[PDB]
Amino acid sequence: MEMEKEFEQIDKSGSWAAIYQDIRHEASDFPSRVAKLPKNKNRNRYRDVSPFDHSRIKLHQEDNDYINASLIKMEEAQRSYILTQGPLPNTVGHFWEMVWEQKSRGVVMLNRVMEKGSLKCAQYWPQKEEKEMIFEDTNLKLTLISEDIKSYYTVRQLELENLTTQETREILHFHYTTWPDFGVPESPASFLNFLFKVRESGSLSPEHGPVVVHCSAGIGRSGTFCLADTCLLLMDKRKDPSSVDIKKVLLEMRKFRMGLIQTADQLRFSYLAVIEGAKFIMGD
Ligand SMILES: COCCNC1CCN(C(C)=O)CC1
Ligand SMILES: COCCNC1CCN(C(C)=O)CC1
Repeated sequence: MEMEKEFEQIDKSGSWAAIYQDIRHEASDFPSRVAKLPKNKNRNRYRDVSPFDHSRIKLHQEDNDYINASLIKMEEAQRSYILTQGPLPNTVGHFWEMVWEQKSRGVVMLNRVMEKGSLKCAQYWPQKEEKEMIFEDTNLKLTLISEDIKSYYTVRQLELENLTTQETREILHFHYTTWPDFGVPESPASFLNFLFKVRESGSLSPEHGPVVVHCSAGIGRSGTFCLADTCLLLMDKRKDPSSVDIKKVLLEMRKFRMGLIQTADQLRFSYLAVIEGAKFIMGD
């Protein structure tokens, strides 16, 4: 079925939970043996969210190459994403090592450091120009260059220096700051505006390594971001845009990381975002 009318049909019939449970039942199951080794326990935020072995990002280190991060490679859309958990106190150096080694231009953050009164990720970037951060375990230096605070999101320019080689690179930090502590946003307008700002920066384009996107577990809000981006790109590429099937795209993405889209409300919100976005791209 088309999307917008499939959408109203699920709303009128109140069957979002059943649609979402079907997706959960059909999703891929691949091994995640490296994530479950005892030496990696303090590298995982949640015991039930792990990268598959076949798609995990490897650190360029011979001691321990493990990070909780996955490469999502979308062949028809010609887009790749790295989805990862929010960094832990003992993985902030690994996180920036990954950004460096994978040649990423941008980092997309969809959570606040504290939500619901609890810490959802480490404070992993500097908050003042004159107070830079050094990660001694991976030999990297990180400096805040500029910060632009807007009503729904903040964009930061950061300098990452490999202290071994003295090479430097400019990294863009796109921070969506207004996702509610509970539930999903009422309108997708600010989330779509944010997606378009990431696109306009070059951070999603083939002349760079894959964008790094995270929330707390790296599967819920993060899954919504890449699902909406890929569906909109496919609607632009194909002769028949109504052929794009958001459930089929989501199951394809779940071949590369488990659990993408965590609730039926997140699934409905993803539909809403793609539907509204497809009108702005053109003219209705
Ligand atoms: C004087 O301490 C400088 C610490 N630089 C960074 C600060 C952020 N870090 C954590 C674990 O939160 C990792 C080390
Ligand atoms: C039955 O018609 C459904 C049309 N789907 C539309 C077709 C045009 N689209 C775009 C993005 O050009 C969005 C999807």
